[PDB]
Amino acid sequence: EDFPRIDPIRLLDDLKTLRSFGATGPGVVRLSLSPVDIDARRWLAGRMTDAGLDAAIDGVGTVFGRSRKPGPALVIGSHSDTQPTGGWLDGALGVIYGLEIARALGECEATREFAVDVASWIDEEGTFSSFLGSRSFVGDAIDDSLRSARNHEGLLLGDALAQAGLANTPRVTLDRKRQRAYLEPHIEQGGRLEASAKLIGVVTTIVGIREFQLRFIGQRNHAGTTPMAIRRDAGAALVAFIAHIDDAFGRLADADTVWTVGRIDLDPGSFSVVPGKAVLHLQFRDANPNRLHAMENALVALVDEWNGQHLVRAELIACEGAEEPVTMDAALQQHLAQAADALAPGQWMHMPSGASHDAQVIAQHIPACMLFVPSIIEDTAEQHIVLGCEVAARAAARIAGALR
Amino acid sequence: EDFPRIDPIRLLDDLKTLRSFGATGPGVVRLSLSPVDIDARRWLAGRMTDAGLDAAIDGVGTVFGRSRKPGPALVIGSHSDTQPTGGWLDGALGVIYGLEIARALGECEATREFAVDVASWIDEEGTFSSFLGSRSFVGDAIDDSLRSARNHEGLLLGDALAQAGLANTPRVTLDRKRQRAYLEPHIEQGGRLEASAKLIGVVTTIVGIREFQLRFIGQRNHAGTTPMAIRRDAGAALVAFIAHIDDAFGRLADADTVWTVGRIDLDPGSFSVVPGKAVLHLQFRDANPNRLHAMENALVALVDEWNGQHLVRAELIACEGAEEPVTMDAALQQHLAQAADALAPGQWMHMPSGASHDAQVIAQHIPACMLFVPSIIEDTAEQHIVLGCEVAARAAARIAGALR
Ligand SMILES: [Zn+2]
Ligand SMILES: [Zn+2]
Repeated sequence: EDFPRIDPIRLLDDLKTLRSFGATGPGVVRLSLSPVDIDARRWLAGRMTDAGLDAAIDGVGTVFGRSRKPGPALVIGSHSDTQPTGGWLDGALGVIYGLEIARALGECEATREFAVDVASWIDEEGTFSSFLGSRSFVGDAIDDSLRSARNHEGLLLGDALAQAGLANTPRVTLDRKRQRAYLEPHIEQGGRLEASAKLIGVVTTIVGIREFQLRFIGQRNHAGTTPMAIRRDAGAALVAFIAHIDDAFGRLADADTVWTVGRIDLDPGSFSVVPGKAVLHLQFRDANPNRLHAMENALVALVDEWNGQHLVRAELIACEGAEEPVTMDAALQQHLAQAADALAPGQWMHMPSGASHDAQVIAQHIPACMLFVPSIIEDTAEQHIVLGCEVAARAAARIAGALR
Repeated sequence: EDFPRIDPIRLLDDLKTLRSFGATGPGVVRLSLSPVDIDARRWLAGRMTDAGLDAAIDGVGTVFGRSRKPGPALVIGSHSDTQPTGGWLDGALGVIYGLEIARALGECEATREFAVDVASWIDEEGTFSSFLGSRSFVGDAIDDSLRSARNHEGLLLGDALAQAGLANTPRVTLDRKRQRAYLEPHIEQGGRLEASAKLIGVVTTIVGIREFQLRFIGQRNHAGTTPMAIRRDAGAALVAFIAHIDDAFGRLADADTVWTVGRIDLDPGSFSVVPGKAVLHLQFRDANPNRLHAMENALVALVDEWNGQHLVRAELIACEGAEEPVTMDAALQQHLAQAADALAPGQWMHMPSGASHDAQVIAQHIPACMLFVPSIIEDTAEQHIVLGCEVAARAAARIAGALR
């Protein structure tokens, strides 16, 4: 069995060239449809063309390089837009991996026939509308976004596209008869891969998410003259309630469950005033839908129990944008695991993705999978960038070969 | 024994006339040395003159009406400036009580000889410099304040006094050979008097105060990708620490001890970021100096214990302006208690003052005492305003009569 061979110098050169579009100190500033982002997309489309793909920036700003080869296709990609404080490998890694994998599989006689498409989905980070590109590709609803989405400066997405020259450009869309699998390589800086000192992660599931505000309504009072016994301190209620959350969630959790109080506000927030109101922001995530729902039910029950006992009233508010867990395709995961075991024996693991990605959108329509490399100024050692691409290329060869 | 008789109509008329200077909806806006405050001070000085006192607005804006009678003097007063959100009786009550008591003792043949002075100390509320008037009166340091104190608009106190016409006016100062006692009537809205459904409080001690910031230094992390086990969540440390405070302070407290977390801030305060830093503001008050110091020592010890165990570091910062408890004169308290028992039998109690007052400054130089009436839009029933003045006038007669 002959396997393809990536060119590690070519891979790193392209990653560093993409970094130069928007490089700002230790990171990259490249917001969707900004002039520097469009510049990077034109460069990327040229590189896809150089590789022999049919490439263009589409009507929403996605860069898509379609194979010219017949038969079933594997799509490899990620995003190349950033947040205001982006790093040089978030998103860029999987886009350039996809390009190099397309090149390497085309250069190996045994894999030369395999169709590989490469994608940079526009606006994964949501400068205008989160996952605009992957939503557009799979045919999810985008009409509201195209009509009324704005960025931080209030610039309409529709106006941004016209300014980028994309106003009358067709959008690339999924062809379910042709495109049969999706692979998204991505960094992980969060820590699980790093904390395990492993080099390769095979993603099992992209976690679901819940967000809530929890409000506490008590009574303002003078902090000096009001005896402790008659107080209705909303901030004291809030702090006590967090311990109830930790207890109930700890009973339901496994080692991967996460939950976070990201914000606490006391009103009025003065030394000499017992707070009459208080609010916390709560997020939690888990890969297991039963557990995620049981955590929500436990939180609802905690609020009802609290309100049956205490003078400070508790009020739970669901935030828009809850997400369910999204599993990665089991057979694709196993191709990734076989490649990881072949090329990184003893240095790979299965793990959930604690963050959201375009793959969570695409996976609901075609088989999808993700491959993680660790990140430690976001960064990854060059030899680990190379190893990640070697594993991804080997798996891609096997995945694409299996489609026939 | 003949006792003086206040005129309750005259008392209420003066309280309502003073309210008209700055009346704003349900309250009063009358900041020290503002045009409306100066207007009220000119009116007040005229009323003192009408009563037969030697009255003037002094070099710092205090209104002082000095008795023309020989021998030892009782000073009765409070403040007539407000905070931006003031009520019509905070401060005003004791100023107008003092005026009416001076009038009533002068109208009774048995008390006609007794010297009674009446005061409105400037800027108890600290629009420029807290307790400026009572500090100036007792000869505490005010030179720094006169030179560099500013209000919210940055207007210098020295400039404000010149604009009020007070630039070359002598300051009234304490004469310890002549002025032998101070009585400050005041409302209490905080609740102890109200919660007990009593009508008269005899103040034992003005509580001491401590304020601290407590900072927690952990590590920022992505709230989705960072496993719970490796977190250094500064907000979780903060919340856990509050429970330690409550436990340690509860062991030291009696029913009157107070402590309050008035503010909590998590950094950065986002749903998806484990907070890397967190800060709370803590205040506590007590009438017992040993307990107040033991609470401070317990807090220091809690920080040291925390730092010997946890990954998130704790850092305690003392705030300027700590205050010690200040006892009210025991013999004056007993005159107040005798009058309260005579005129409000079964409806009075001893109690600390949980708030600061000019009396805490004056008490360090001459015998001082305070008398509280309840407050429920800050307000007090007219019959309870009248009863408070009847009790204060009877006590004043006995206090002044005892000085000879
Ligand atoms: Zn990404
Ligand atoms: Zn006051």
